[PDB]
Amino acid sequence: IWKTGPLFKRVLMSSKYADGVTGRVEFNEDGDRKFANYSIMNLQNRKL
Amino acid sequence: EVQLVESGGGLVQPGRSLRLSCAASGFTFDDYAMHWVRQVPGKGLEWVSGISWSSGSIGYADSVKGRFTISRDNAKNSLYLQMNSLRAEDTALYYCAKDRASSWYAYGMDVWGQGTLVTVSSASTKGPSVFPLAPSSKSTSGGTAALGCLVKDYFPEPVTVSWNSGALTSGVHTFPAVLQSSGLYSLSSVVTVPSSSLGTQTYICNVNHKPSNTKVDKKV
Amino acid sequence: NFMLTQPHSVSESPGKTVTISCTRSSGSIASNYVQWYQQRPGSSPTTVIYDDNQRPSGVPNRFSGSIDSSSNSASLIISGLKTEDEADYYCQSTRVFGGGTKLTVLGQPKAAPSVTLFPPSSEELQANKATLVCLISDFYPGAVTVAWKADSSPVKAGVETTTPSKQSNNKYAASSYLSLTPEQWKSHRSYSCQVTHEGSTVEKTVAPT
Repeated sequence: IWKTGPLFKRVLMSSKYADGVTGRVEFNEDGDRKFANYSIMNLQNRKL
Repeated sequence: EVQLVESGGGLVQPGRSLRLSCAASGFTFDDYAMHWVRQVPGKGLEWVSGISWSSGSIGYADSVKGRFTISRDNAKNSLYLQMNSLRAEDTALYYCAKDRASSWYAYGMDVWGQGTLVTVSSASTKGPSVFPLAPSSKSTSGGTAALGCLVKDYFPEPVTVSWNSGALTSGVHTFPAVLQSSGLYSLSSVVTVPSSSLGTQTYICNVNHKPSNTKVDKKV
Repeated sequence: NFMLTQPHSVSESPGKTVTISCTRSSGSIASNYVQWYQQRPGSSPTTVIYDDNQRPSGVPNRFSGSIDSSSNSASLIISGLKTEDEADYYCQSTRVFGGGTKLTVLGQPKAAPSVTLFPPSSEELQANKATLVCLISDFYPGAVTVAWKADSSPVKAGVETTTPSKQSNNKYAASSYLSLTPEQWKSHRSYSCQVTHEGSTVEKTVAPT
């Protein structure tokens, strides 16, 4: 295995906070990003 | 919204220690990083140090390397700078300014503060010395003559320079003092008089310095 | 590293478009980023141009930033508008700031500087000290370059130049003091004070005795 491999993951896990187009990226304790922007939708006579 | 305030500046003798504190309000303190940039009177600005979003990524310049130390506390939303064993060429302002990204590798700055005044010098009152700047060897272009009195090694400001007990004021030009690397003030005062009076009229200059309580009458 | 060099100052009448640039000494100009900062005198600097050609929120357009390769420099082409917007400008690439150029809105017509040179007096020489005084009067805008030359090369040891200040007649005046010793004063032949006012160069020469 890569000697520093896991260490890299840790740095990639907690640092985050890069401010780009999608907003603010910050991975949670087990992977998938958290605090994403969502838009609610409703159907209205075959419309969105 | 984004308002920054800095404090902790004052007169400090060389070899002592100082600590500046910059408080902030408005934006969220846990998302951005900040630097400390300094100007120089007359000259430009130079980078000093910059903190990371939380900690760890510390950026140091060449001259400041080791001498200073920078830290932040995200709980109270403030920046602390501690300096010890300063030098005479580090006397300037200091700005607490925030970056744009979540780090300092971008060297970004936006919405700065207002600045402080930290001076490292041996401030001592010294009696002024007046020297006569003589005119040329009977050479003129419009008939006037250029001569005056220079006041050197006086501190602190101001100093009152007059000619013939204040009777002559037309053609008398004075200039603001210059802060030499030794920290003292000095200036010159010229009097514009016709060249026909050279050799026959005596010009006396009176220099008064209240902080040093010195009254000097000098003949040019 | 490198030294970011820009002209000392520029000045133009209201209603004209002007370009201001700083030149990179070594390396590709476009290899890194370049930002431009505007600071009114006395106050604190604020963002005007960041990330090459980008306008921060609150900037009322009317600003452009050119980073064309050319002779390794990046320039701003600001359109014709003066109002009260005339202050010192800086350009920064990475940890390195620019020299500092300020805009001057033309008021009274420009006048040639008046130069007065005074060699140190014998009384000062009796104190093992020597001071050369270069006084500049009736010049405007208050942006000049004062240099001392020892008859074959410029000298930069001990010189102290006073920043120009507004005069009573809406003009500017300045003083420069060169500090030396009588030994160096009498060893050399002459000293020249050179003054530059927007490229207008005037040199005055003085000699011992």
